[PDB]
Amino acid sequence: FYTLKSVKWETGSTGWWWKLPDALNNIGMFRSGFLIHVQCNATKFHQGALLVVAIPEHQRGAHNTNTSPGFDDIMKGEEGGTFNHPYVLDDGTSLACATIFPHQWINLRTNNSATIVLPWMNAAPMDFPLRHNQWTLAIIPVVPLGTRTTSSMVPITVSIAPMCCE
Amino acid sequence: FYTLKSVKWETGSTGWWWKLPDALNNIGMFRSGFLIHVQCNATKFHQGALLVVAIPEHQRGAHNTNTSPGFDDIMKGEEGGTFNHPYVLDDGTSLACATIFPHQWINLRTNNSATIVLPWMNAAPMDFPLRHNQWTLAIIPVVPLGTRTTSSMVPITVSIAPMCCE
Amino acid sequence: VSETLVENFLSRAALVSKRSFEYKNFFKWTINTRSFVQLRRKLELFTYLRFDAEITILTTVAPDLTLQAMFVPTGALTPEKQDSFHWQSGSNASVFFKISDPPARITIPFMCINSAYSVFYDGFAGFLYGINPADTIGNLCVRIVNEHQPVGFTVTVRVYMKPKHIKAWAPRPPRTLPYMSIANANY
Amino acid sequence: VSETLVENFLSRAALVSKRSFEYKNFFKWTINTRSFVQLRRKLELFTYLRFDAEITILTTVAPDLTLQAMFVPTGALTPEKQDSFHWQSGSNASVFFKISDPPARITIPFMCINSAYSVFYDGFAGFLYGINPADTIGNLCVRIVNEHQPVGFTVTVRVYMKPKHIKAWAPRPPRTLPYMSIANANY
Amino acid sequence: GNISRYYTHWSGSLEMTFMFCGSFMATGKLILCYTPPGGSCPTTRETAMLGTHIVWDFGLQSSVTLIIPWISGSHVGYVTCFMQTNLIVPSESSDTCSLIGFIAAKDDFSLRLMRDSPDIG
Repeated sequence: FYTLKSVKWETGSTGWWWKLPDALNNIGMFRSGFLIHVQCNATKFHQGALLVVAIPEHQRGAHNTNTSPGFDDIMKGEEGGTFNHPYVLDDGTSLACATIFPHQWINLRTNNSATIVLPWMNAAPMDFPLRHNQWTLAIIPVVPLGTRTTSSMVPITVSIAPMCCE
Repeated sequence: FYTLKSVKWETGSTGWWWKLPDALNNIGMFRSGFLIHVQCNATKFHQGALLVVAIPEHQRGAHNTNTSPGFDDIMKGEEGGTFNHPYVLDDGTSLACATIFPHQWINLRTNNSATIVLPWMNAAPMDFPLRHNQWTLAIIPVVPLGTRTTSSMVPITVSIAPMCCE
Repeated sequence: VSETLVENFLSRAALVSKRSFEYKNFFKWTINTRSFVQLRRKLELFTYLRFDAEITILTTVAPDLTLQAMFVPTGALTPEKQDSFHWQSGSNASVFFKISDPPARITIPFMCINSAYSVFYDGFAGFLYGINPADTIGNLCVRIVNEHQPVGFTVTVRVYMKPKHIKAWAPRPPRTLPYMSIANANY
Repeated sequence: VSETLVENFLSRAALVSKRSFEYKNFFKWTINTRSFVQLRRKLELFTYLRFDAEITILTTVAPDLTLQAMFVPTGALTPEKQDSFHWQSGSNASVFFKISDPPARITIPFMCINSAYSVFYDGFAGFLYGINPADTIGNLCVRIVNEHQPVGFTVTVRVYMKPKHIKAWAPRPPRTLPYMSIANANY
Repeated sequence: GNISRYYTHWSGSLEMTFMFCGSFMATGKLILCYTPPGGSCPTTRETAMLGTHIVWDFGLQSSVTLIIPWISGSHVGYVTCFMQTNLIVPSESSDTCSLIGFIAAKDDFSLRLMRDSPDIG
């Protein structure tokens, strides 16, 4: 039941994506059922919404060129990248139709918790975990926050727990 | 189930009265059981009280003269007048004894809703709705509001629904 | 509603390839289905799917010429010259058809080693991004079988594909920006 | 009497269109059935009816030429140049047939959105008198698929229609004065 | 939308879901007037209470479900909103709030005739 480094969400922030098999690879490891718990915290005075989604086989695309992305841009690992363009999900698929994937809404007025159980989803019964990014956990702030003053931290923390890894 | 124009309640405000048969006359119409829902909204930081009352056969009186009021001062219609003197209810009857009529208390600390069902109350079985004001819905702010800053809007909205009009 | 099933939604039987040759001499087309953007976008909606090909080769010339169309799966060698000894090998599906006859038809069964084709592959091969080595099917090489008549020929070949027996998995949102290349999904 | 049923009364299979083209290059004919006054008067007798088409295209030339005949329903785009990319679309019925073979045959099912075709429409569209927007069926565009041989061609196309599976409603008196146009029923 | 560009005949009931995203404290009312295609879209509030409308109050409820009666596509209807009362927020929260609209067809939604799409080039 591992936890990652907490990220800071402000007005200028624009999204986060982890690759699930890889981002969890560099912590004490070498059929996997992923469980993901995402919880931010704010007071009653803050406001804003998010969108926690877990996209399978999410293949990115480089912006406005013909070069495929490299080893370092894809597998950043355990830090999690940032969307250059969240509105098109870095591949041209619209965010407005992105609710087809398993997703939950963190709306800071109602709740501040989300939990998604991710099953094993691959054509082959085996998988090379060093050469394959199975899921992509992505959170996207739709409605940015705001107080009377400048923006706050409102830290977000992702907790991942697999089952039966090998 | 019609709604009226929302009014703004401030410190300097001093009361409101509608004539029920008339104020609802000018909307798509020409045994009536009235139902009245009154709901204002404020945060936890505001404070103050109201008094929603429904006075039957409320006959007004002109201030400090001998002239009876006219057609335009009585039947204002769908806007609702304002009390010139709420403490004497514009006829000399005291506000302190005004709880004999059907009434509810909107106290912004406890609740912000009131609902009064008004039955058919006339000596004759028929009535001329163009020449007779049956009830008079009156709200009176007893304790005016107050914050650290100047006064707020705290809008009040009256919703009226008859049953079996003809 | 019988109309909107996925087995009926992807059975359009559209064109994929059309490249002529004048009398190098033989036509070799890879079987990747990402040829036309009309059919490619309809396959963007699903993650994993499984089907068979049903190739139809239509041939018109601008004359009693005989054509050979050979299918070569992955791993086997592909010919480079028209009279090479790979054309004489019998360990691969070949069809011999004329021009005057009705056009040829051959179906290609599901030949991935996994349970389904992976349309999207977030991973690397060896060490390439977005290339699954078990995804590709092969290629069909079409040559002519005649001594060439020294006159004006223009042989134009059209290839059609009807994917049938469809099964689909994990629907995905469609693509709104136009494509940059056919190797990946840039914008 | 098996002779005088309405399913047998309107199954004549007459000609509707015959327009050649010399080697603009492709033939586009609207599917309105008000082509010949012989068939048009037999449809004046009924108010509402319902059927299917069974198109047959007969082709003679004055040579191993291949012809494509594409059917386009209403709402979809129609091509304007012979080599346009609308011909490559697979979301519409196309048939590829030679000249030497027996002629092609294809049937078109009932495609109005109402329960029957309205032959007579006393009403307006938008804002036209006598035009029902759910009445029209589409059009078939016939092109050739060859590089043109620089010799004297004369390709003449004939189209036949057998309306079968007829159902009729509300018989009407026949027309005695001759027609003025094909848009309406002037005299 | 992106599915029903492929087909050309459609019929079925639609459902719209709105969602508020302001702070905990803020309240205020809204009305959502639906207008059939046979009537004009009301640009004044006093004519807008004649049509089918619902009084929505963020505060008591954070979301709302609006059912559209179905009509087939043959050859137009409006869902409009009106600010009922002025928004009141506390001194600490920001003033600007937000709304988000969702859409989903019901189970009587049907498609008939398949064609190519004009959406992509």
